[PDB]
Amino acid sequence: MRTELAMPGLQFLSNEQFNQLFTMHGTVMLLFYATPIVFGFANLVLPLQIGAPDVAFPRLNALSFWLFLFGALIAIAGFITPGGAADFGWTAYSPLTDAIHSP
Amino acid sequence: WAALMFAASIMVHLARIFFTGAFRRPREANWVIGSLLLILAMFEGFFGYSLPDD
Amino acid sequence: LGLMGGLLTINPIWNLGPYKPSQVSAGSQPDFYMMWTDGLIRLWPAWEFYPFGHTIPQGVWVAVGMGLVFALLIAYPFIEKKVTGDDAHHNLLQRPRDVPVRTAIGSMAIALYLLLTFACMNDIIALKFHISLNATTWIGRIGMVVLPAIVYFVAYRWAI
Amino acid sequence: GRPGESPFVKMRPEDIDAGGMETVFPWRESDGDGTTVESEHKLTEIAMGVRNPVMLIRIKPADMHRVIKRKGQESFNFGELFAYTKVCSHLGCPSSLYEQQTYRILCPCHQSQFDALEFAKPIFGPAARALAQLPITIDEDGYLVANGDFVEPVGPAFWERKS
Amino acid sequence: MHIEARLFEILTAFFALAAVVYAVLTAMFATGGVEWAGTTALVLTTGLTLITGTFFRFVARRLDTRPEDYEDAEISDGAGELGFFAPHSWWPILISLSFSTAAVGAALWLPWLIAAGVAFVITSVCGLVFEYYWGPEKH
Amino acid sequence: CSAGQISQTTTQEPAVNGVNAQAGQVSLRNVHLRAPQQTDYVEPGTTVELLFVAANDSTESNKLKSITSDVGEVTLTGDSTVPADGVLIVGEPDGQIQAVENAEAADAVTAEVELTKPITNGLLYDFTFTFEDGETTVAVPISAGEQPRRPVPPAGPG
Amino acid sequence: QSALLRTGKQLFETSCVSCHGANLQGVPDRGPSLIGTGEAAVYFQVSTGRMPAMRGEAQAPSKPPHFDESQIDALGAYVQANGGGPTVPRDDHGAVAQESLIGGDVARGGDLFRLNCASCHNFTGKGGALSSGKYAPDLGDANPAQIYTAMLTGPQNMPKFSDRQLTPDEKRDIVAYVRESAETPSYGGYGLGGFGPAPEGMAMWIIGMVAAIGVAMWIGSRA
Amino acid sequence: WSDALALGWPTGITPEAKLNRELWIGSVIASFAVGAIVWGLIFWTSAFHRKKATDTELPRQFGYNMPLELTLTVIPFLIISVLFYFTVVVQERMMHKDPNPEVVIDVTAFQWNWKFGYQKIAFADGSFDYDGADPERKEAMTSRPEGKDEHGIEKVGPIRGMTPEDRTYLNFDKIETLGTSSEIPVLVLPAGKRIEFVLNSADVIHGFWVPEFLFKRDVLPEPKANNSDNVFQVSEIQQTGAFVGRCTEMCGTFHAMMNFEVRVVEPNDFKAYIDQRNAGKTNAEALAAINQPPLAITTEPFESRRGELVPQ
Amino acid sequence: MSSTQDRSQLDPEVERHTGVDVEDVPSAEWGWSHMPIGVMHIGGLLSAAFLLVMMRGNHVGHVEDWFLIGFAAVIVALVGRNWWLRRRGWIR
Ligand SMILES: CCCCCCCCCCCCCCCC(=O)O[C@H](COC(=O)CCCCCCC[C@@H](C)CCCCCCCCC)COP(=O)(O)O[C@H]1[C@H](O)[C@H](O)[C@H](O)[C@@H](O)[C@@H]1O
Ligand SMILES: CCCCCCCCCCCCCCCC(=O)O[C@H](COC(=O)CCCCCCC[C@@H](C)CCCCCCCCC)COP(=O)(O)O[C@H]1[C@H](O)[C@H](O)[C@H](O)[C@@H](O)[C@@H]1O
Ligand SMILES: CCCCCCCC/C=C\CCCCCCCC(=O)OC[C@H](COP(=O)(O)OCCN)OC(=O)CCCCCCCCCCCCCCC
Ligand code: HEC
Ligand code: HEM
Ligand SMILES: CCCCCCCCCCCCCCCC(=O)OC[C@H](C)OC(=O)CCCCCCCC[C@@H](C)CCCCCCCC
Ligand SMILES: *C(=O)CCCCCCCCCCCCCCC
Ligand code: FES
Ligand SMILES: [Cu+2]
Ligand SMILES: [Cu+2]
Repeated sequence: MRTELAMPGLQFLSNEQFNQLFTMHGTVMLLFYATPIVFGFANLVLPLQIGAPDVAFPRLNALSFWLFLFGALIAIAGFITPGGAADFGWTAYSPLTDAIHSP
Repeated sequence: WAALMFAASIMVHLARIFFTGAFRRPREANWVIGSLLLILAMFEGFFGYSLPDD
Repeated sequence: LGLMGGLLTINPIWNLGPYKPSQVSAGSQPDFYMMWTDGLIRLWPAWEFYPFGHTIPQGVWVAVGMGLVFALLIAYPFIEKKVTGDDAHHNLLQRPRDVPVRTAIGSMAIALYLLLTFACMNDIIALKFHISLNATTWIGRIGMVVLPAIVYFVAYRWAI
Repeated sequence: GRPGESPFVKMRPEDIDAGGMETVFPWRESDGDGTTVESEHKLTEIAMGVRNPVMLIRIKPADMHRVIKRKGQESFNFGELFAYTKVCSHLGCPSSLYEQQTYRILCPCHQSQFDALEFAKPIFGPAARALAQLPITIDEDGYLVANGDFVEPVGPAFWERKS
Repeated sequence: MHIEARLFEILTAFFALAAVVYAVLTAMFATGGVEWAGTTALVLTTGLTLITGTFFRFVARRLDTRPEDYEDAEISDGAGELGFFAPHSWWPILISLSFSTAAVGAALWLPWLIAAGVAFVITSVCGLVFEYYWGPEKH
Repeated sequence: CSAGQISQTTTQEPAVNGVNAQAGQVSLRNVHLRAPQQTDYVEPGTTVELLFVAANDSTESNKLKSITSDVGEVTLTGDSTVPADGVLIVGEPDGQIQAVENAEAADAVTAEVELTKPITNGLLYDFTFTFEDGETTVAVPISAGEQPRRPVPPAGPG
Repeated sequence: QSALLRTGKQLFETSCVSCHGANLQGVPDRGPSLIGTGEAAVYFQVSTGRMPAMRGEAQAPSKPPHFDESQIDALGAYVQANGGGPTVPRDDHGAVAQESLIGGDVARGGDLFRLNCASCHNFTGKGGALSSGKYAPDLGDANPAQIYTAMLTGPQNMPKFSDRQLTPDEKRDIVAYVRESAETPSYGGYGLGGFGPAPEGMAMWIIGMVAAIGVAMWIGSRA
Repeated sequence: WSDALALGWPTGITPEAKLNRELWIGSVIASFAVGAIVWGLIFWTSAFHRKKATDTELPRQFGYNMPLELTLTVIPFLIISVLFYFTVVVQERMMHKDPNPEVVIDVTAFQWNWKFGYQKIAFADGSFDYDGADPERKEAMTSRPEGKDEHGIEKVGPIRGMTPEDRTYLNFDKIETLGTSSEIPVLVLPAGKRIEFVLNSADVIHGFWVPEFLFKRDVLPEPKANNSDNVFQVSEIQQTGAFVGRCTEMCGTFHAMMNFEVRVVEPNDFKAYIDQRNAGKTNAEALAAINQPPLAITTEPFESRRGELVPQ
Repeated sequence: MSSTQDRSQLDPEVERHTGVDVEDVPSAEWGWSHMPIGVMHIGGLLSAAFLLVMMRGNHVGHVEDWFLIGFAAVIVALVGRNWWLRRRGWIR
């Protein structure tokens, strides 16, 4: 997105390819890097910081990581599809998201 | 369906024997004839579902 | 087998009209056991040789591939004994984890077989799971040398 | 698709329209309708001919300028009509799938695409030889007729080929 | 668990106040009356925190002061038998994979891959739950 | 990345028989010839009609449509200077609806050509459409608008 | 009709002039010109919903229609008046014909389907894959008018079947076969989609083989 | 100094924009003061390095300064309260909703371009007996007597008896300045008059921004049904000339291609333009007739080509 | 407690004195555990060569060739890293 925006023209990106980029950049950074890494740090030191040996449900927190990983991957999987990832921004506003728009 | 299960179970049996080493020194000829059997089953199903001109 | 013969439809030849050379469908797959041969046909990259006034079509490539597959499968125990050196009379099996190299090789071979089997189904995979047909073909082409190696390494380390 | 009687009917260029594909067969006047017993065997032979079926494609006049032509196949096309063998050059399945506005003849058996705009050369998939191009023209009354025979063997390749 | 319950009690008080004020100021002084989305969300997050705080308060009254809650509590006071914390298990990854196969089946509207992902999820959840209860094989 | 700068859907011509000639300020769309042929050729001396739609691209106009003639002596009956950010519809392609009981300037600029040369369906015949802005060869096709199949004689086996 | 033309124009001006420029001329590299496409093309495309299209990609996917039958007719009439071209079939009353398009012969329709349609769609009208991100969609959603108009106007990478190429009787037979194959119950159990080898092999490996392996694990003893 | 300190705010062209810009200048002044003091604190405590002279003695280790906490938690409250009071008084002039607008523009914003209707014009000085078009608004009530079933269903419609594809909320007008992909629309407005904008969207939510108005509003599909005050007024527009306008939301692929113009001309120029548009003429023709450039001068149409490296 | 320890005497027959050791593969004596590193290096190099060679084909596409180049490059990079590290004694 930054390389494309350097020059006024559409040098190497299409309109919808760019739209997919900020959609996935916004969500990946928030929902697949920011929100899953607070629990990455929590799992890292929170039991240590309260003196506990482990988390309350240590098989559950294992499931949480794998749900994060595989849930994240299938969102990224939009790219491999011919259409691409989600056009609508990270916010994914209603009318633009329905089957009519961004099908 | 029996043909499909025949092929699938031959494949699973081959996996079992190969991974558990049920072929070395003795039973190596058994593995050989089993491989021939798997190939024959493959081509048998090939001719089978090809039998009704479709 | 009877339950599945009842409840699940297999080969609706009535739907599949009579053979005519001019007619064809989009699926065009063989049963899952020949699906790996068909996938090899699909994935192999259209390499044809033309000797002096002759042609060597891409079919020979897949034919030789099948020949090699069957030869290796038939001759594995002798290949394994030549490589390792063990001709001892073995009556006790060994857990697949206890033989990392052989379980790794078997995992690699199963990965290649699955890759070919799904390459044969790339048409329906592309149709249902929205992935371009060229993308599926080239995923198979690259994987059939990448995926076996990845699965070999992963299986070896997993066994250890 | 008429069940048995007059299965093959003469054809005219006007029948197809730009971006149209029609499967055609080599019908002779002697191979009349299937009413007679003598006929309906010639017609069955025509239908069952492995190398018989051809696909006639009406190249859009706008895209007619993108057409490249093969050696000795430059005059084969009749105006904007191109007749290519349906049998895929690799293992002989029909290449019946046709994509207009892309001009790609796709084969379902092993996903090989041939660029109909150019001589039907394979631009993807296992196929390595272009589909044979049938010379076509119009006789008296305007009916489409082959202007000759394929200048190469049409089915899938084999050892004794390219000479 | 006095502080643990009081945290949620404070959250409940604040969220109830927010829901009430939002409902009032949206019923009047809004373009189209009550918003009915923010109002419901605020009411039921008040309900979330209220349920949690009520359970925590019940437990606080049911349990005597734990060493954890007790200032000046020695380590030996809490020293004892901690309960069962699940050791290594490979069922969580299978549950995640099954739920991912149901999720892709929902995304790409494939009833067959939804049906199988759900079967897959049932199987893996059963495996996880029965992991430490499957008695020895009886032959 | 089928959605990139080169995508299949965007770069598609209309699924119509008429060709498109964007050269020049005025763009020619669905330009074809209504020349119903009863035999191999449409013999010279018969009048066939020239359908197309001339759409103006710029509002600053190119409404002249001077000659647009080629081999065949194309004549524009009821000629008018229509294109001003709009469409000039020379004829009535099969299926065309008049859209009103009355009409403007009688025929809507019908273009008709006395062949002076055989033509047949499937061939492309060059026409030089020349507006005051410029001239462009279009290579017009022959289109059978909505006529059904002409009954071919039944075949006698031999 | 005057008011129908006006309504079609108003819908066009606030729906598609950004990619099928006003005057129906196509926007270079955004959409083709609609001159000559006709009313049938508009009906099929908008009714299937493809046309309120919000991306340029390998193929325009289907979607819920953005217009009701009256607005579809208005847009089709507008496009037909501007360009002039194929018209959607209609019944005696005037509504788009649905049952009238069911050809009497189904064997002939199936033969024609296999020769022309199954080439890419399927043996029985399930979907098919195409070169680069394209695909022939399943026909089970399409109604007889939609199938007929799809043949009449090659929507996208689909050959355009004129009435001369496929006489309306042949198209009616093909429509009858499509609807019959779509609405016909699978004899012999659950047809796993419509593709034989691949869904059948997966169902074997998942249903039959897991059953067999689980039963073997029940009977035998782990060691 | 004001322009530099406004952080790239275009000097407003309407009193609402002027007042909003003044509020922005004040807010930026306050924010920069707070930032300066806090950054000074940070760069000062960065001077409390671990001096080598610090022997085996740790710092005061104080923490928990309740009076200081109270001071620094009451002062920010007062600061934000002053900001909130200024914000409320400024927001009061966000839509005064004057019941006597001088020109009403029906701003329809469809998929990737604009359309301006000129719903009504009524100059306070006395002129412009003009109105919009009540016809052309056709509903989609699917009130068929019977549906697929035999009887009883008598379905009226999904929502309030109407199908989702209704477009009755969309209002139409006689003078429509529709914007084509190759011809950027230019809504021409009279200078010095009260201009109301009735905002609507044909297909999808998107935005309407005139950077020189220092104000934007989200054109919603059905604002009245969504409980949205789409309509908004501008008391005046002093400066004349052409001002670019963007779409300030997400619309779809060609979201960056929705640029339009607002051309503020003199009231007499607007008289001539509206008369010559009532006479059959396009927007460019009317602009040329009133002797003003026809094409959007602040923004050229975007190349419909998907990009630079596309082979034409 | 309800488990009995296992005594196993499997017939053995390379003698494992060279190659891999139990510290690296605990069950070295129980089965084939060592693949010569040369085999894997040459296999990776030939896989990269095959990926590069697939660029030569009847495809007008170019992202395919670029994907082949990338995958071959990473394969060659891994093989080179492994070979260099083992040459230097697993350093850096
Ligand atoms: C364990 C043994 C039991 C085996 C299952 C046996 C189930 C018996 C079902 C009852 C008797 C047979 C019903 C036959 C009537 C019938 O056929 O069933 C269709 C449904 O079909 C679907 O959608 C699927 C719905 C989802 C439920 C079934 C899913 C079961 C799968 C998961 C089993 C295989 C395992 C694969 C594992 C996958 C995971 C792999 C890792 C329903 O009609 P419809 O939906 O409209 O079909 C469309 C035409 O209309 C339309 O034209 C046409 O164009 C199509 O669109 C067509 O779908
Ligand atoms: C068994 C599966 C595992 C395989 C393991 C091997 C892993 C290596 C994968 C290699 C990936 C190779 C991708 C490249 C392939 C390639 O070269 O094709 C391209 C399409 O690029 C792409 O999307 C690349 C997508 C790559 C994503 C790969 C995802 C891996 C998944 C499959 C892994 C999950 C496996 C699940 C296991 C299930 C277990 C089952 C038990 C271009 O086609 P096209 O579409 O025609 O593009 C035209 C423009 O070029 C042109 O400008 C423009 O004008 C247009 O014409 C445009 O169409
Ligand atoms: C981290 C890297 C980051 C790289 C990220 C770059 C992403 C940008 C890609 C596509 C943007 C949309 C444009 C879509 C159109 C393409 C642009 C173009 O036109 O570029 C000129 C020619 C083709 O000419 P053509 O007219 O397309 O026609 C042709 C036949 N007719 O290609 C060229 O030389 C230049 C190459 C163009 C793209 C190749 C990219 C493929 C994969 C790169 C490496 C994968 C690594 C895998 C690692 C394991
Ligand atoms: C880019 C967004 C887009 C918009 C929005 C859009 N179109 Fe199109 N239109 C296309 C493209 C691309 C094609 C050709 C490829 C395709 O149809 O998939 C096309 C083709 C068509 C066709 C078929 C042309 C043919 O030759 O078969 C019709 C009919 C049509 N458009 C009408 C409409 C109508 C009516 C609307 C508004 C209700 C509309 N379009 C909105 C882009 C669009
Ligand atoms: C040995 C392993 C065998 C395999 C793998 C196999 C496989 C198959 C398959 C898959 C079919 C297709 C059925 C269909 O499409 O409906 C088939 C058909 C058939 N098989 Fe076999 N078969 C085997 C053995 C046999 C035997 C021993 C006989 C005779 C005793 C036999 C007789 C037939 C016949 C007559 C058909 C034709 C049925 C039809 O056209 O529907 N097969 N076979
Ligand atoms: C060697 C093996 C290891 C990899 C080595 C380093 C691998 C490093 C890989 C650099 C890749 C560079 C790409 C450059 C793009 C290009 O120029 O061509 C543009 C093309 C036209 O655009 C596309 O078509 C799609 C491009 C997007 C790719 C989506 C892939 C998403 C993956 C998901 C489906 C999840 C899969 C699970 C994957 C699970 C793995 C998780 C890490
Ligand atoms: C069309 O099919 C897709 C268009 C998307 C083009 C832009 C892709 C951005 C890069 C995504 C990164 C994927 C993960 C990389 C793994 C190393
Ligand atoms: S049969 Fe045509 S590509 Fe193989
Ligand atoms: Cu916008
Ligand atoms: Cu918008």
